Amino acid sequence: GQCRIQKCTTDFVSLTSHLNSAVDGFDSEFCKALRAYAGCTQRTSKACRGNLVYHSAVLGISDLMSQRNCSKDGPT
Amino acid sequence: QCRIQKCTTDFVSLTSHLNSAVDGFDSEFCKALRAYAGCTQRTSKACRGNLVYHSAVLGISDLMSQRNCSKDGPT
Amino acid sequence: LKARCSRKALHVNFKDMGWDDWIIAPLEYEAFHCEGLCEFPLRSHLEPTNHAVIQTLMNSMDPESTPPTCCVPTRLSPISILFIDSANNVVKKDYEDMVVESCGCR
Amino acid sequence: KARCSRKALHVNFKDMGWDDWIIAPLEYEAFHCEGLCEFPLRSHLEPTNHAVIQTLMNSMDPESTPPTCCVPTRLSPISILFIDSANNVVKKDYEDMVVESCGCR
Ligand SMILES: *[C@@H]1O[C@H](CO)[C@@H](O)[C@H](O)[C@H]1NC(C)=O
Ligand SMILES: [Cl-]
Ligand SMILES: [Cl-]
Ligand SMILES: [Cl-]
Repeated sequence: GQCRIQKCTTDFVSLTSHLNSAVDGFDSEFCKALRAYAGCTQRTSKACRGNLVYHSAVLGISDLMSQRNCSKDGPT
Repeated sequence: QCRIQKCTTDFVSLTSHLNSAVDGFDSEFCKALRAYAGCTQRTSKACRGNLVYHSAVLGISDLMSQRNCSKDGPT
Repeated sequence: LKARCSRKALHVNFKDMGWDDWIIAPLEYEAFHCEGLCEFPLRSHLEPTNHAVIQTLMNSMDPESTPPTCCVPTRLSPISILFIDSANNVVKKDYEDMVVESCGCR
Repeated sequence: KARCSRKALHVNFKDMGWDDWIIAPLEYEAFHCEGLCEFPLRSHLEPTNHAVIQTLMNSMDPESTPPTCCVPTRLSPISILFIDSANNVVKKDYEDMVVESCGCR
């Protein structure tokens, strides 16, 4: 009902905290988590309007997906 | 009154230009440390119980030991 | 070179971030940031907590027992943002803690 | 490569020689904060608006600003029994002696 960006972030952090670039599938698992994070943040966009945590999540997610070459469409 | 901040300001002012990569760091530092030690000793009684003071005294003493700055010497 | 804890420039351009689709004004502001060494002794204007006084002491005596304290904002000020809210209305609101006014070791 | 956390930090006043004026406690757990502040900051790191923006900008361009820093965001006092200047036994709360939470600022 309200702004729920913190849930999205918690999920993303929980899902990726262990990830280490020294292991094989880092980038794929990371991109999957990023797409899920992007989707979760998108679905709470209206309630979160004006919340800098929300707006920076949206932009930081988009930027990370560009940096890590994650397709916008793909598995989560 | 506890005047530790005067001692610290002086020490920081006097060493602010010091760059560890420049050739005379330790000698100017020790003179500065010795003056800092003297200043902190002159306000010791007023500063008992003041954590900034007690930390300064111990930090100075430790640095003078670490850097082998003699107890007495130019300031 | 390794500067001591200081307030440095940090320009925030909301238009470059694409946030002008909800922010009306300002579209940029000076946020500053804090950066630099927290060394023994902490100068009075770094305004340390008792904890930071002790940690800086301990890191000076034994840099392996504890890391140094960190140069972070110790006073911040708000900026007023005019934006389009969730109800699609113009809203003026103070955003607290947006501009670094002072840096210190914590 | 640990993320911002509260870590142990034991303070021993007797080892520091402060037992000539501190009566009790002669040691306490102060804790300290240490670790990476990475985008996205979890809620419990309680960033300021400024830290939110700085972490974002450092994520997008590490050259534009450094990351935010792991520091105590909540602290608690300890009661110290000591002798003051006038040889009075004093019991005083020393504020901000114990890290209760760490966060990114
Ligand atoms: C993303 O693609 C760019 C361009 O090929 C490359 O330089 C970069 O290393 C890639 N990063 C990842 C995480 O795949
Ligand atoms: Cl992908
Ligand atoms: Cl002398
Ligand atoms: Cl305005």
